[PDB]
Amino acid sequence: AVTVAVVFGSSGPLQTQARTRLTSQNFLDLPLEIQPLTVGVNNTNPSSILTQICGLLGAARVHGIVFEDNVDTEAVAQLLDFVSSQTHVPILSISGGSAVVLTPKEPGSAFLQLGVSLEQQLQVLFKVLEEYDWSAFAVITSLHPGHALFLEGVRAVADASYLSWRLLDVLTLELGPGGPRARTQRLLRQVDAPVLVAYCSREEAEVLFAEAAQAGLVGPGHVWLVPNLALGSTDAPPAAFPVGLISVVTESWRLSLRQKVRDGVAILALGAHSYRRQYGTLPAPAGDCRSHPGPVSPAREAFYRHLLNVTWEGRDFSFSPGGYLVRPTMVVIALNRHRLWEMVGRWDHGVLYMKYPVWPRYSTSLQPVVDSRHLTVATLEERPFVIVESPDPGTGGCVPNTVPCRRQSNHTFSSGDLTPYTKLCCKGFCIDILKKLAKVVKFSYDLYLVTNGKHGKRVRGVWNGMIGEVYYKRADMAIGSLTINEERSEIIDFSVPFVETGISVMVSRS
Amino acid sequence: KIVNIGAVLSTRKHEQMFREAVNQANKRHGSWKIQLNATSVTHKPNAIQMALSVCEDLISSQVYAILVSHPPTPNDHFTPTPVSYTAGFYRIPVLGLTTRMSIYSDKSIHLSFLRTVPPYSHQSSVWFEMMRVYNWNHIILLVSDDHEGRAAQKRLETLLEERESKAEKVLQFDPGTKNVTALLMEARELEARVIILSASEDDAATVYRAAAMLNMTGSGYVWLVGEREISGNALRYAPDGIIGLQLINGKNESAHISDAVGVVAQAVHELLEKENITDPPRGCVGNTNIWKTGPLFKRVLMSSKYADGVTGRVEFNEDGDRKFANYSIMNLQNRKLVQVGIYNGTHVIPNDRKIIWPGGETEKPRGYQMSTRLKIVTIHQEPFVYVKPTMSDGTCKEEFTVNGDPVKKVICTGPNDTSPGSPRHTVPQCCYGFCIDLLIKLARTMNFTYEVHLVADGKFGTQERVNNSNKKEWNGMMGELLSGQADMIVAPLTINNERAQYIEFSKPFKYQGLTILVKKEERITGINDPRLRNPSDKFIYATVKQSSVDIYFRRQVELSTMYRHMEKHNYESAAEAIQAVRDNKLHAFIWDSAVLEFEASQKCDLVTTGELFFRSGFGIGMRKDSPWKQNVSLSILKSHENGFMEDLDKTWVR
Ligand SMILES: *[C@@H]1O[C@H](CO)[C@@H](O[C@@H]2O[C@H](CO)[C@@H](O[C@H]3O[C@H](CO)[C@@H](O)[C@H](O)[C@@H]3O)[C@H](O)[C@H]2NC(C)=O)[C@H](O)[C@H]1NC(C)=O
Ligand SMILES: *[C@@H]1O[C@H](CO)[C@@H](O[C@@H]2O[C@H](CO)[C@@H](O[C@H]3O[C@H](CO)[C@@H](O)[C@H](O)[C@@H]3O)[C@H](O)[C@H]2NC(C)=O)[C@H](O)[C@H]1NC(C)=O
Ligand SMILES: *[C@@H]1O[C@H](CO)[C@@H](O[C@@H]2O[C@H](CO)[C@@H](O)[C@H](O)[C@H]2NC(C)=O)[C@H](O)[C@H]1NC(C)=O
Ligand SMILES: *[C@@H]1O[C@H](CO)[C@@H](O[C@@H]2O[C@H](CO)[C@@H](O)[C@H](O)[C@H]2NC(C)=O)[C@H](O)[C@H]1NC(C)=O
Ligand SMILES: *[C@@H]1O[C@H](CO)[C@@H](O)[C@H](O)[C@H]1NC(C)=O
Ligand SMILES: *[C@@H]1O[C@H](CO)[C@@H](O)[C@H](O)[C@H]1NC(C)=O
Ligand SMILES: *[C@@H]1O[C@H](CO)[C@@H](O)[C@H](O)[C@H]1NC(C)=O
Ligand SMILES: *[C@@H]1O[C@H](CO)[C@@H](O)[C@H](O)[C@H]1NC(C)=O
Ligand SMILES: *[C@@H]1O[C@H](CO)[C@@H](O)[C@H](O)[C@H]1NC(C)=O
Ligand SMILES: *[C@@H]1O[C@H](CO)[C@@H](O)[C@H](O)[C@H]1NC(C)=O
Repeated sequence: AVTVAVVFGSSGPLQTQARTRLTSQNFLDLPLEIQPLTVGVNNTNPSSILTQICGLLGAARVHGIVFEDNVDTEAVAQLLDFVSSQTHVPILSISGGSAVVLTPKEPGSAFLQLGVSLEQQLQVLFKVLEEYDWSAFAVITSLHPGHALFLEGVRAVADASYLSWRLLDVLTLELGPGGPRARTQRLLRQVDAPVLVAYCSREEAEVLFAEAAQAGLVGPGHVWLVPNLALGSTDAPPAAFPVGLISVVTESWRLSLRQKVRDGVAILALGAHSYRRQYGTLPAPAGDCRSHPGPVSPAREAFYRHLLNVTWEGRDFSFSPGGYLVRPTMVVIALNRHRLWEMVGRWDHGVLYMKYPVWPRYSTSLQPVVDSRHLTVATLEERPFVIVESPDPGTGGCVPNTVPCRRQSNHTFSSGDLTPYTKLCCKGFCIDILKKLAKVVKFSYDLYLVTNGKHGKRVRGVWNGMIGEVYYKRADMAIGSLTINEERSEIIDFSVPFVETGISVMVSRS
Repeated sequence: KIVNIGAVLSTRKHEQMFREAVNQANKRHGSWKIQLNATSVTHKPNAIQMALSVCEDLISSQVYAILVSHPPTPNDHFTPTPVSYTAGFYRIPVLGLTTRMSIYSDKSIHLSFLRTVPPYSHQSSVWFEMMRVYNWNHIILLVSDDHEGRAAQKRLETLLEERESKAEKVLQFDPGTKNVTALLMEARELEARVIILSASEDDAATVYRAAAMLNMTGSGYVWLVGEREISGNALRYAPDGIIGLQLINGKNESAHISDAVGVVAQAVHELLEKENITDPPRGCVGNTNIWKTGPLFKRVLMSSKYADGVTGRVEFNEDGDRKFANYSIMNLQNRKLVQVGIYNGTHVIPNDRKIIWPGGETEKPRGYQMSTRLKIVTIHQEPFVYVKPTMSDGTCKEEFTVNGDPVKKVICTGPNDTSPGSPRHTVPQCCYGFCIDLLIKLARTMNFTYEVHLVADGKFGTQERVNNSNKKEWNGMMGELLSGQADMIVAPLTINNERAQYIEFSKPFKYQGLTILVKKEERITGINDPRLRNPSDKFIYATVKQSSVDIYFRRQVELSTMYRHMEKHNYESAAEAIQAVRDNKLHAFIWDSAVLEFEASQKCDLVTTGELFFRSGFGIGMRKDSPWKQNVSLSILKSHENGFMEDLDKTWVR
């Protein structure tokens, strides 16, 4: 039996404490049924927090400690770093606040924040930007600390980025109490960019969004992309937050607090029981309320040598040497036009799965806006011209000179409710000519493969294929090995043919 | 309207002077209702109770600032760090005046920390002028693995990048650990003379004693550190002639207290006349919110240009640290620490004496020592490189040309056969041939010795995001050169723009092209056959991995499909591919014109087809910015003038 500490630090109602304490002993599903002792600080201050910590340190032989916090505090992470450095104690963080990742850590610390590094979030968001291939983007930050590291990170990613990713403008602004609007609000008014990437705090984001709405830089044709620090309280997004905001978080965002606590306890217990397997011994207890013994424990080193590569219930909860997580699964979340946060994509194992082949740019009055230039493109598979294949599995996505394409949804039963959409690599003669058309006429496009049959024929008096998708307004334009005939011509318009063909009789030479 | 200031000192006596210091403020500025007051404590070895008292005594009181100093026991960042955390919870400023740790320079973790002494990393900027003063270009960096060392390394990297220059290499080490003499050895076979170091006192002493074991104390070699590395045991093991930087104040805690009190009083008066100062949280317990005017007080502290300090102008930098600081240049002469100059900005000023260099000389040594023994790396290529096993006696066979002269052969070391199939025995073997002949000629022309050793992997190489990595990294001889294993390449290497960014190609020494080889009926249509354009299972073809042709087929995306064919059957060397084509395991091989025509004129039974779809040169490559490029360029020019390379070809191609 291992004794652990479940620390509550998000204030809130006091009903949380007992409603978690009775379930603390209800963890029988996990090996070596844990003896968790929980405590909750209703004041959330360094003195009381340290008092509880040191009291539980002197209370009994505890091995691992987990802590939860409210979504708008930062110093508690550093306080627990001090605890785990001075006392050499393994700890874990959950919920808002402490889960924020601090790239520098004291060498003697073992606090091991449970979150995602900022640069990894940048990697995910630039991959998403590649999905909608918006090479033009503007960098907008405030004078909030860490923005130097943020600009270093964006410089590093853009430097490691493949395409000539246009940094339209890198700029820093003043946010907080009031602030000078002169040459800063006018600076906003002179900023000209359709895609913006931001970095600031939660209330800084609240103020900046209000200014941007007051700046006139809001609405369709203006997209924002912000990190986790800017966002907060996904349940309660303020009115200042514009619709169509994008970020990426952990899958546990939607889980309940009890589930998060149980998962943290499970990870701790699995590390402990892996130690128990390999070395046949229970984990070495932690330090004391008073001063520290000195050097690191070799058994604590064993816990830090089997802890970093732990998994539980399908999820590999691996950690980075920087006291945070490495390549976990992430959910790309997006604020909708209903002022609600839902799932727009998923980044897992270096793979992006989005439910939106195109980005919906809803306008101010809660209505979608359709671009004139962007246009739905439909086709049928054909080896000489319409080459379809699986996306490159080694690196994800598609190779160059190839377009991402999709099946004709699954509208026979799934009219667009299947969020994992099977991407395909579409390349060929028709792909090349449509690429040239796009690069000349300067219009976007949306490609998807048609499934309901073949080219198209009036069946039972109604048409099908690309002919159906276009004549019945389900699509805009169709391309492929399409022959022009009158029966095809009365109901739909054709351009001038580009490559001539005809009927032919094929035979064996011998 | 009452004000109070918190102090955490170590002497327990300056505290009383601190009591005077606030009085000094009340004696330097008006009293009125400002009610300038003082509060002081001494930190404890156990920081828990220290922070608890800080809450129950300072935050609980009307304290608007906190200062801290260093304890007599050497622990540094051990003591003040929890304070930096505590202040962060309430955004109150904290002033640490006796710390050289760059960790405190962070604003993300230490929100409201300030220092009037720049950290050890800022010392880098100091030495930045050294090389500028004495015109030193070849600079070698050696740094500990500690974060302070990493910060100093990146700071000096930025500085040297400002002049669009670079250190020729940087090396890292662990603190107080075991074998370090490998680094000092590779420093011996390095090029530079002037060395710069950064470590702890015990670490510096270990480096000193190891370098003394390795004769690094001799003339020409120069070392450069701060004041940490020249104390105690490190000072004892530091040889004479070492140059160091000294703080003008160093340990005058009284001057630091006076200047801090003055600037604090000035900032407090400015805040009071700017009003809306709110109040301290009045206790850690209970009050859980942040202090709103904390950022405002921090920014006015940033702009607090209190120039009336005892140390002169107390000017904060961008990060809130002392800017245009004062230091002195000291030279260790005959066990005496002698000063030679002063530093306060963009220009060191000499004051007295002369620099007694570590080798005991009086003249300023140059920054490098050109090594007349260069490094030769290559790959075995029969048209250009012949490699044979030496006899039991370990020499080359007395094999003479048809004209009767012996072939000039050397002893190139390296693995006995390819590493996966080999037991990884770096067996020296006889090697000779065209490239060998020309390198011997140009060496006789420049009169320099050399060392011959073929490439480890056997592949040419390219930038690649290798497994478990992120940055595209070279391999092959380009990687071996960029690492410094070899200093210049001698091989029928192809010039490409990708290599051009990293390896200095001289003028081409030979011209050649790219073509296709088959056996002995569908004469292949060069690079215009559809049967290439749409790959077939009946026709199998490939090239060498990490090679120039791979780069070419990668650039032309229109050819990418054949590149997709490449990754199926790509070979690793010319011999196996040639035999397989002779065995019809492969159908056609894309490679150099010269290689294919050579084997055809010697082996027969196989023919090249199609024209030289890509013409280029084989040019002798070498390291960037090394002086020898112009010499070898004009040498190969004059060799083309008298046709000596043509004579070489007639010796090797009949
Ligand atoms: C393409 O040509 C096909 C043959 O000329 C023909 O498709 C066939 O259409 C019939 C429609 O009656 C399908 O039969 C379906 O309905 C019967 C009952 O009426 C069921 O018993 C069957 O199981 C089936 O559900 C055929 O299955 C279908 N054949 C194929 C191969 O699809 C249409 O003229 C054209 N069809 C399409 C899809 O383009
Ligand atoms: C070839 O390499 C050389 C060394 O890397 C260098 O050119 C050399 O420059 C020195 C300096 O002038 C010449 O030395 C002559 O001049 C000095 C100063 O007057 C005298 O003290 C010497 O005794 C000597 O007379 C070298 O002669 C000269 N080397 C050559 C081959 O000319 C350049 O990097 C390269 N220069 C050329 C021309 O290839
Ligand atoms: C001026 O400063 C002195 C010392 O810093 C204060 O004296 C202490 O005040 C605290 C709380 O204000 C008490 O808990 C201590 O018992 C006091 N000690 C002594 C020796 O007096 C004093 O209160 C401050 N006064 C003002 C007006 O700021
Ligand atoms: C430490 O610095 C203090 C000043 O902060 C020195 O005290 C005075 O320094 C001035 C310098 O111009 C002298 O003129 C005074 O005579 C000093 N006062 C006294 C009472 O001597 C102090 O001397 C310095 N001490 C050391 C060891 O550096
Ligand atoms: C984690 O890694 C260690 C070695 O680093 C290994 O022994 C262990 O089997 C791995 N898996 C665990 C602890 O579940
Ligand atoms: C390490 O280097 C060599 C062997 O690697 C050894 O002779 C030397 O004494 C060692 N030096 C130190 C400082 O450990
Ligand atoms: C150091 O110099 C001495 C002679 O002064 C020599 O015998 C010894 O081999 C040298 N050792 C090294 C490592 O340079
Ligand atoms: C110390 O630096 C200050 C900053 O300007 C200035 O007084 C001077 O450069 C130095 N002090 C003296 C006495 O030279
Ligand atoms: C640097 O030092 C000199 C001499 O102490 C002093 O005048 C001033 O602080 C600085 N002078 C210059 C020219 O930088
Ligand atoms: C021999 O080589 C040395 C150094 O490489 C050079 O100084 C000298 O001039 C050379 N002598 C001849 C005759 O080339």
